[PDB]
Amino acid sequence: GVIRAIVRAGLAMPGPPLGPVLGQRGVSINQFCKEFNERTKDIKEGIPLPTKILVKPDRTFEIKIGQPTVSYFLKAAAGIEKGARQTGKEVAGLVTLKHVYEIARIKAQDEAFALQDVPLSSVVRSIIGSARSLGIRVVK
Amino acid sequence: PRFVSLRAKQNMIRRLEIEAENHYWLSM
Amino acid sequence: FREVVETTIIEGRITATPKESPNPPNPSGQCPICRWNLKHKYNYDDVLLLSQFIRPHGGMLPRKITGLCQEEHRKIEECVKMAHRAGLLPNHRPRQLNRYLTRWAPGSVKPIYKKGPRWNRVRMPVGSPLLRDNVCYSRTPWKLYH
Amino acid sequence: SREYWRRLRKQNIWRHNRLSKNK
Amino acid sequence: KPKLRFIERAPLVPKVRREPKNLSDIRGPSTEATEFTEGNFAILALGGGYLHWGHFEMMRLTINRSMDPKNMFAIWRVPAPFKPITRKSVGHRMGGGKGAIDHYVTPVKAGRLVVEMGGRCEFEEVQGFLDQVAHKLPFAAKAVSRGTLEKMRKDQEERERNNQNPWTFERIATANMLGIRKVLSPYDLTHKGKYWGKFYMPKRV
Amino acid sequence: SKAVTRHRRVMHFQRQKLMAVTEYIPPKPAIHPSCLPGLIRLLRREIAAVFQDNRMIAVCQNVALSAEDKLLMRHQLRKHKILMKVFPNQVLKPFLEDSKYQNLLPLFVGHNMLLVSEEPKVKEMVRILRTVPFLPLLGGCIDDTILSRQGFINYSK
Amino acid sequence: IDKLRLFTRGGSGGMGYPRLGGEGGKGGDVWVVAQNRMTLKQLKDRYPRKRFVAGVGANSKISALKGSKGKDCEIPVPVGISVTDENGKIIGELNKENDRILVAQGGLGGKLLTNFLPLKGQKRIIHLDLKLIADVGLVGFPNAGKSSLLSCVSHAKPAIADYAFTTLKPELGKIMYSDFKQISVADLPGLIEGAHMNKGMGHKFLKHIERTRQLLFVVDISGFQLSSHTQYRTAFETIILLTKELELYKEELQTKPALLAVNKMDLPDAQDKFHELMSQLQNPKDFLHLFEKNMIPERTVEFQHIIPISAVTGEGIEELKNCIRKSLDEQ
Amino acid sequence: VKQVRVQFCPFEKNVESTRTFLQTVSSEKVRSTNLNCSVIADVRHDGSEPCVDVLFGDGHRLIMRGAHLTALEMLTAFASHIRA
RNA sequence: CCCAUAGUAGGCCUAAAAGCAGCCACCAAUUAAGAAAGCGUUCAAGCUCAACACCUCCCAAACAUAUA
Repeated sequence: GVIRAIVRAGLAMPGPPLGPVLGQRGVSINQFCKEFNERTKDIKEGIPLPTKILVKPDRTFEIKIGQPTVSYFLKAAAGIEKGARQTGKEVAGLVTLKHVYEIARIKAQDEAFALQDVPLSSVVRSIIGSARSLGIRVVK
Repeated sequence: PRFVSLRAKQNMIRRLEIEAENHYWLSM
Repeated sequence: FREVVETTIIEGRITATPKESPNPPNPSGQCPICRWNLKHKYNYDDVLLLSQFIRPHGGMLPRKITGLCQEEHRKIEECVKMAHRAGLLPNHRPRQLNRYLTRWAPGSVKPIYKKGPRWNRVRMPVGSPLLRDNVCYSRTPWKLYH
Repeated sequence: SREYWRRLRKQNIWRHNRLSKNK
Repeated sequence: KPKLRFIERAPLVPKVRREPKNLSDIRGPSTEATEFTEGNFAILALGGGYLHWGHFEMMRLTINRSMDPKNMFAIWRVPAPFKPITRKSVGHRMGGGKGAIDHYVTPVKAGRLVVEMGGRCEFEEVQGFLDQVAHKLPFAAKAVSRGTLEKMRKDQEERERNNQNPWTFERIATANMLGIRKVLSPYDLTHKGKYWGKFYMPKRV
Repeated sequence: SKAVTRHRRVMHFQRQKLMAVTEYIPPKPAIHPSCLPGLIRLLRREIAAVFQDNRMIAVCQNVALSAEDKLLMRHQLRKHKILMKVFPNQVLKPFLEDSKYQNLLPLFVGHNMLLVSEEPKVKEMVRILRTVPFLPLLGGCIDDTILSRQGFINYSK
Repeated sequence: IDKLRLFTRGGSGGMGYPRLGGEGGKGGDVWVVAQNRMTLKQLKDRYPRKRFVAGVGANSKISALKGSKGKDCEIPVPVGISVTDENGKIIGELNKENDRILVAQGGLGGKLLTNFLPLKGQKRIIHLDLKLIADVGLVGFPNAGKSSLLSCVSHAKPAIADYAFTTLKPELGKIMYSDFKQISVADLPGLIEGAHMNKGMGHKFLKHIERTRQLLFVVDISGFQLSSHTQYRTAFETIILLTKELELYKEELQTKPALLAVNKMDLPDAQDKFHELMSQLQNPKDFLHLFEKNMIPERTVEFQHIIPISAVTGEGIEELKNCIRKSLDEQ
Repeated sequence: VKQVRVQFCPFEKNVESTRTFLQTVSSEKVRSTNLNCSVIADVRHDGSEPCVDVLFGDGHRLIMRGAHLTALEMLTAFASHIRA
């Protein structure tokens, strides 16, 4: 099977969101937490990062690390840990074109996110749509 | 309850056509 | 046509493909009967038309396999239903009361034991309902309830 | 344009989804 | 309010004078409330009659029993029971006129739309409830969407324009061809051979 | 009797008689019909532009590749410049007729995919077809010259 | 592990129909009695075959005799029973053994030509909630040794238990109260590893374990570097995460008699301050802060206490475990 | 059962049935249903082949030629040979 | 028949509610895939579908084929 984990970089082994989602396939929870912690230490911290987690029937793990969520990166760049209750009537934050372009470049740099479009205008439009889905207003 | 079969259709069709032709020649 | 030779070794070989007649005078029809100029004049006594659409064990042919129109394929199926029970199609065995054109199937037809009043009369099932517009050479109306 | 065609395809998809909503 | 309002048994203002029950108010295909009115699905009355507060209350109970107010809203287009149908004293001498009023009922002819339904819901999901209501309805009806009524009208127009008969009901009747005027109704020129008394024959092409 | 009671209302035999005279007969057919016999233009224009711009166009019958395999093939054809695309076969037949290509008409059949490029980079596709045992390269067209699977293999070698 | 809903049938009346005499049976009552783990020794918790009925009345006709009496029905449970009815609320509120709750309906007769009435037998809608598989559901952490901890803290060997559910039967472990009696606790179904530690032997089984009304949060009471886990999820961090999940799952359940299990105490000693850490985690608001007067980040401050596992020292750990078991069985 | 040769080359007239049989329900798309397949495509000419030659592990061997035989019939023959 | 990836485990509320617990926008990256339409899910994971590759003992007896 294929799982989709969004576990945080800081605390790899939580209670609610760690085991119940995809632990039933059969794997060592402590080993997976240690691998996630090592991957988080290899990268920057202070932001959640999605992982691929390649599981096998022979109980073999191949953890792959992409990048932080574009919504989470946009929230960190805007400076709001809490999003808008009603999008997008209440503009929680304002994102400039330079920060949006930097976030789009960071997202396209990752390979597990599979943002491998030839043009960067498509990635910029995708990041703009992701920001407009949240409470972020594009400036210029 | 009563039903009328194709016999009624043919004889009554003769009736209707007779009346129609009488109407037709009576228009001048 | 194809055969599956088995002995474990199993193979599929295409052998004895059938072919059509050389002179279709009714080309570019939509029913195969319309493709063969048989639009309304096929009858339940017809052995050849029966053989042209009966599977070797008596299976029903789908219209795509049959090449006939869906109304015509239903006509063919009803003709098959007429003819296999007619005792004229012994060529399709799976493993007495004589008949003439019994439509519905025997082993579930209830005994019609309450003959209704002549002003509200139910008659016996008579004839295949599919052939209501069959090509009639007669002037008598074609019966449905005898 | 391709964006207009994608929008029309999305509209048709939403229409068929709303049709299947009763099913 | 996405729910059906309650229909009272009689209005607050009563009917002081006695009145008769004319069958002509239900006879004939109705012209008013015949098409959809801010609705995409409804029940078109396939027959004439009178609906009281009992039939309206049964319909309202069946609607509010199975409806989603966030996706389906239903508004009763028919009025409340207003026509007074009376009943005399039990064990009274026969004849002799009419007594006090018994109960109110509003009369609806053939073709009237009963309850307009709308919102984020199609007629296919509510088709079962509408069919149960129509089988339990006071008069005969048919559950039709916004496009189903148009499909039926187009089919009827096609059937009318594809006629092959050498004689038609109007073709002998409006002509008064063969003395059927000895039996032809005075109002028969209006239904064109389609509405016979309390039954409605739309199936006649 | 009542005008409208529990029983149905009375119909005269004259009334039903004219009603049967009013049998609304539907149309009588003669031959019967049952037994008788914007995106596309834009896609065709894009296909013509891709065929004109690219020097080497290769047609493949590859359908065996999964979504991950298709993504890997797209990554390989993005690393070395080769535009991979697929359009309708009925549209491509009009496109082939407009482009005046005779040998590419019978090659385009079933599931297919075009790879149009200026620099020939079919060696990577050949290596991918070598790694996963399939042979989708058949009937290529490079520098206005129709080739075969053997010709494509010789060119890749 | 789930909750059971049964229909209870009692005695039914008799018949006649003699000129002298009269009717027969009466209507029995529905009794619910909770029993110890010895009731679970006989396999009668996988019983469910659409409930059970009771006897009916008699008539007698030779020569003028009346009939018999009705019959009452008693519904037993393997380990503990919480009894509710169709009124939307429970009358009896207990889970300890030897507790009985009764519902009465009867007074039967017979039809009409000597001494009159019409009816049939009586019934009631009973709801049995066992408050998890046995007494409480244990959700551990990725350091869990709850089976070995229960075996070390009790002289009674754990056995296999079952419950009246539509799913599989979870495993149960016996704990000692040091009072000539023993209590029981329940773990994850099949192989016990702990619900938080990525294991429930099934997704539906994980839902069944998470549906428990009384939850016990097992965690490592020792140091993170000295915990029997590699890599350990830290005692403070994993304890805070599990306690926050349990409290935010239901504020009423956090304010109810729920506890957290102190595990991995077989490495720790009397001087290891494992009991001190358990007390500091139980008396506080499941965080660093001990007491909050007005401004409290949690739903309720000064919550319940913690349960001991793999017992050590002599500062009342056995008494604390017995009190925790009594509070869990109190429900 | 075991590997299949699948002979197909652009020498004679191309067959759409053989191409459909090779590309679909024998190729890597069909490898999910038949996990132990190891299917390969052969470009060696045989002469009006459209072979889709399969050598089973039991020593069965299958030749279904194939130019006039449809893709559906060849796939059904392959399925019948697999089921045996 | 077939095919179903990705920003993404869309955001607020929510332990988590991942398209499917309640709301807001429903954009958008590939030829072409609804910020999700009937399932299933504690949450997930797994099914399809839309969009792309392909095209009182009933009571007549009876008979359909002979030119209104």
